[PDB]
Amino acid sequence: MQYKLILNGKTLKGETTTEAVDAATAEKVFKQYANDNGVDGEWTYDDATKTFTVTE
Repeated sequence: MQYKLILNGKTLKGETTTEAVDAATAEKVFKQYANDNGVDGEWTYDDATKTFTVTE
């Protein structure tokens, strides 16, 4: 499934996508990516457009 990520951090914003099977896998991928980008905040999920938003 095509999963989207919205980085809404005070010092890092943007949007990216990944081909992930399950929501858990998608969140794991984005979790590693975001955390490696230094963005660890609140994680919101929208099931309409398959989008995770990280609020920092």
